[PDB]
Amino acid sequence: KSDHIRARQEVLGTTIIGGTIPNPEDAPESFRLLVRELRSLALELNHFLVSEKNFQINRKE
Amino acid sequence: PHDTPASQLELADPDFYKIGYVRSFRAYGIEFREGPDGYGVFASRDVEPLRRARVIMEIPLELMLTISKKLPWMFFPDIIPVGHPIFDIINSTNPETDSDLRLACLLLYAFDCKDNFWQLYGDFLPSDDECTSFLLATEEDLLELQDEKLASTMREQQQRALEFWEKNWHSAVPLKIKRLARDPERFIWAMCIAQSRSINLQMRIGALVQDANLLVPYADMMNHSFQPNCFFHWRFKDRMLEVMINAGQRIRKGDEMTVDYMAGQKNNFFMQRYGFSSPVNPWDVIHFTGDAKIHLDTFLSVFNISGLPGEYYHNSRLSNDGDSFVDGAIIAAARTLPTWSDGDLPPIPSLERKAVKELQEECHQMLAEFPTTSDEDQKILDSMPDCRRTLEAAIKYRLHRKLLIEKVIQALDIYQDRILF
Amino acid sequence: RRELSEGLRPLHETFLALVRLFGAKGLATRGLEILAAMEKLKYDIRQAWLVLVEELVRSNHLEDANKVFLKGAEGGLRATDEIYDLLIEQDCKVGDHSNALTIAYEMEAAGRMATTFHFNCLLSVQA
Amino acid sequence: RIPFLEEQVRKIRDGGKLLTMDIHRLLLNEDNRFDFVNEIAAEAKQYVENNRDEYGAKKAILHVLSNRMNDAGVYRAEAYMESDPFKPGPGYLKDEL
Amino acid sequence: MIDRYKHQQLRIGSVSPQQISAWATKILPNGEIVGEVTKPYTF
Repeated sequence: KSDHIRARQEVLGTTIIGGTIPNPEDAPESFRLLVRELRSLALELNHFLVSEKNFQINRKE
Repeated sequence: PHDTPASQLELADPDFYKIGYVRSFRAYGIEFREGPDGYGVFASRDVEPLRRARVIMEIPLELMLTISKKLPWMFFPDIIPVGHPIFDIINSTNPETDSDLRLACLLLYAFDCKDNFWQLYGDFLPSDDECTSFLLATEEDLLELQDEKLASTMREQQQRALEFWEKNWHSAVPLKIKRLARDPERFIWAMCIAQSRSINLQMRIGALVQDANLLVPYADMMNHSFQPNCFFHWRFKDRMLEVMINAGQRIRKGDEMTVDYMAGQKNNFFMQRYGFSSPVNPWDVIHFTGDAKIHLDTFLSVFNISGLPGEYYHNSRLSNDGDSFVDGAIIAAARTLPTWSDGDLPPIPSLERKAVKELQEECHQMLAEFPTTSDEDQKILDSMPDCRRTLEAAIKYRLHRKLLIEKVIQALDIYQDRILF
Repeated sequence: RRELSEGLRPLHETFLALVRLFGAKGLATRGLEILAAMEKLKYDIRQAWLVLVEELVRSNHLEDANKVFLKGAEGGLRATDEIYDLLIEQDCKVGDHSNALTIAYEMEAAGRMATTFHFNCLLSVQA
Repeated sequence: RIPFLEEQVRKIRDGGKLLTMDIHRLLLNEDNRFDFVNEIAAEAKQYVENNRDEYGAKKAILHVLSNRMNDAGVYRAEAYMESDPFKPGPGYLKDEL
Repeated sequence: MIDRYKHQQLRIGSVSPQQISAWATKILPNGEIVGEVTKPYTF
């Protein structure tokens, strides 16, 4: 409903067609902005997910 | 009219249900009928195969009588007052073996307490004449069984009950205690009702999960089967017991609703607790000390028994041609007969023939040792229709044991013919 | 092939030995194929499925064994306690956490619940 | 039988109070409410994925719930949907003050 | 029961001079680097 650009544009379509709406995985813009602002004061924030099954670490953008 | 199992029987008084209905007992899709055997529960509607379970009866906690299995003794409907003399009698019982005695005492108190469902319901329970429990059996009946070991156990049990009455119902007892069991036959009726009608389940009342022994009204009218239509479930929130139809089973009108009392047990136990015996007890044992062994896998194949050893069932789709010979007893047979199964090497046909005869020999010996033949027994049973109920039971135990030995002979022979196509 | 052509529906034991042999030899797909036929001719396949999986482990082809079990599980076929245990232990000794947790989760859904044995094995790969 | 309860019974069925009673029965079989909400949501999704065009005035969540009740023996209409027997004509709207 | 396990983490840290560069650098088809802005002009 607020601030996820890709996701927002899809829901209007699912509804007109009659489909189901998936749960979003990417971050909202609000979060992306914070990272950019911090990277402006020379600090870095990263989000990683560690897979339970194989132990791999993946960096979400 | 349509032929249904229920048709033969007659409907019970309206009052069986009413007494319960005023309290919150509800029954759905069910009736209740009476017959010579006693009350039984039948169906009144058709249910198609179903996705999840359906409730047939809901019985509230207050109607029931219950005691916990472990040592701090907690009675959930809580009829007994603090300081009453009955607790001392209940407390002085071995925690592990006697729960029957504790339950008996509670039932007797209930009959003396006002406004307790049991005062009203007990009128519907079996009398001394109509109960099959062997605690109430004479020397003669015990003799007719023809088994030394069952007979002995029963006498030890009869004595245990008398001893309790003498020890606790002595002369100096306060009258509140005395009134409950003035004569010794009353204690015995109570132990008989407890053993025959008790159910063990795990119950959660509030946040306490405990395991208990309980006497529950209206659910005792179900009968045993080893291929059961229904089961028992505790619904915690409304504090009720639910009797429920198993998922996936078609039930047609006029059918009998059944539950399974104990699982995995032989006919000797059913007689000690319930005075009932079954021609087909899938788990019964006939003992052969004879050396010979037939091969296992083939046995299963000829008679289409499929499954793991623990669970054997007849696949009926494989048996396109309508067969009937295979029943509980052939399954029982599989487990009992000594068998050899090695690797994958196929059995030698002549080699096994030796085994079949040697095994049958043992069966003939067994049948002979008994005083009378199977046909003779039916005659005694048919001769007197009205007789002490315990006596008909004893004769029927005999007929049943013999009949299973006979079935095995018939079956081992059929193996022979089919080994060689 | 001949018997099949004759038209007789084969006896159960025969199919079984085939599975045992095929299993030794890692012929997983082929073994799986036999099972499908057993089903078409109205037979209970639970007993056989266990045999294929068991042997494959003794014959050192674990990867396929895991794959056979999982396919079976989806169908709804239940499993013996001993089999579940073998697969969880063996996988952890080689090092495969992924397969092991999937199997543990399935034991649970079917009904058996974990004990300290199962956890200890899992922890070995985790530490 | 109390003599004059007819209107109240018509209204309870018509109002949608039936649904409320049903939700309660069904939650008397469950320890965690949160899980039951998740189970019902999943069933509804399967139903809409399989036949998309049935739904829109018939709601999937309602269908899952009616189906549960009918399986257990209480007759409920499909998706708790009831027609207005007395509507004057097409394009006419009831004023439910 | 075996818990369903999810592990997620967030890490904060000061950054090296080489990184700040990589955040803003591209090499074109000419092979020429772009990214540093020198002039103060806006539009």
